[PDB]
Amino acid sequence: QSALTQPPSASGSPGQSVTISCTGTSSDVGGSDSVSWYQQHPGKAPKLIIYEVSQRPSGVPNRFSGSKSGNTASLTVSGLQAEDDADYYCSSYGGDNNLFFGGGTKVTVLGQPKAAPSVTLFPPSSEELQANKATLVCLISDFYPGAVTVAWKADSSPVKAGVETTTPSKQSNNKYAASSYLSLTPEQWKSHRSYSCQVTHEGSTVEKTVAPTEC
Amino acid sequence: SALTQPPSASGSPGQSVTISCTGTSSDVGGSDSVSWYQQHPGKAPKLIIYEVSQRPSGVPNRFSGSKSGNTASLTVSGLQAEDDADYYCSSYGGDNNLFFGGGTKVTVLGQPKAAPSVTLFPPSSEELQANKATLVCLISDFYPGAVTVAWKADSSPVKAGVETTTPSKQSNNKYAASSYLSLTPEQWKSHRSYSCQVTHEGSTVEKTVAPTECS
Ligand SMILES: C[C@H](CNNc1ccc(S(N)(=O)=O)cc1[N+](=O)[O-])c1ccccc1
Repeated sequence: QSALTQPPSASGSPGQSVTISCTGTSSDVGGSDSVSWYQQHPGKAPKLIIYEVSQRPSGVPNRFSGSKSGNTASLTVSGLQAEDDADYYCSSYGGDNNLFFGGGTKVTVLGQPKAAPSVTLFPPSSEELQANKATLVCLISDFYPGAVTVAWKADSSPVKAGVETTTPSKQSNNKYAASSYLSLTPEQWKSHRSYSCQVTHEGSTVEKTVAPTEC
Repeated sequence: SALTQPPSASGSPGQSVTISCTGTSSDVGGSDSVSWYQQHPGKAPKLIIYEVSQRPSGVPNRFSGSKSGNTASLTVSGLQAEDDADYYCSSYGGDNNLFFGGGTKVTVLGQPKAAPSVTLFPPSSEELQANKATLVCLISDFYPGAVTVAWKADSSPVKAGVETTTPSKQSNNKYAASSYLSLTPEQWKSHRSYSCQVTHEGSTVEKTVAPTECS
């Protein structure tokens, strides 16, 4: 139950280098050339970025480089990009079929670019209307940082009920996505002239409006 | 994933769960080099099985590993709260290369199971007139909070332009997420349909939409 030692955190702006260290003992990190490094985005499977102390697998940029000096392994990430913001784990085989893991280093990429959300409002789908439902979805994507507020309107009035908004999650483009959904009945949908989704990000507001279709 | 694991497995306190890890004759079926790792999310993983069946010091005998042909299995018997985690399998191959499974989210049920409500929205008029044909597949009201989403163009898997949000717990204590497929109007208009397949607790639901003559 013995952890390799890693600093809990480390940070750099885009284009900077960060080095993170992985301290063992002579019977693990010092005792052989079996040091691995893993990159993991929160809620994602890890990726192997270094094995055998220094070797990069296919598809890992030469920006990632691994080294070892006595009982300490080091990973250097040069030319920091948004995608490098993640948890980094080291591991070493020891004696006795043991695999040791470090506690993980959270690498923060400081000063990532602010981005306003792309907002798309979807009226109810023909299929859910046939199933006596008229849920609307407001898709909020491509935003940074990962905090928004949503209000809905029925015609010009605030909608106080039937609103859910998902916790924004970081997507493959390193920007946040969330959905807000309004669970209306077909009657509520058809009785109003429009519904609107208002999205606030960094004190800037985007509203979209949909209306019962004429098709 | 190079090795195939089920995305999810579940049971209540005291139940058993068996999770599979399938490869080829040249990795899983080729030698006794299957390892299992347990990760509590945002914490260091832990080796819990090596050489198919071997438990590291201080891993309890609730955990057993076996292998038949090209499929290894981890059994966790008498599930306790702390067994709630992601489980990864690995196997060496021919080049003494190391192969990884996709990971299995094992939930110890803290509430009743609930199948997702899935709604597939075709492109809105506003986004179409702005030369985007993003589809959104809304997935709500599910427990456990683990889901996998595949998209089809006609009957062909599509990988590019798929984004799925990390399931978040909503006000009714159940999970919600959305997958969005960022099509171009040409992609959308030139195919007979697109489908969203949602897998939860080993059961899959499909929704299909096709272009219309009016939005
Ligand atoms: C020891 C494991 C590592 N697992 N590795 C792994 C798992 C899944 C995938 S896959 N098939 O692409 O989904 C790929 C890999 N990989 O190494 O490339 C661990 C380390 C750190 C934190 C958590 C877990």
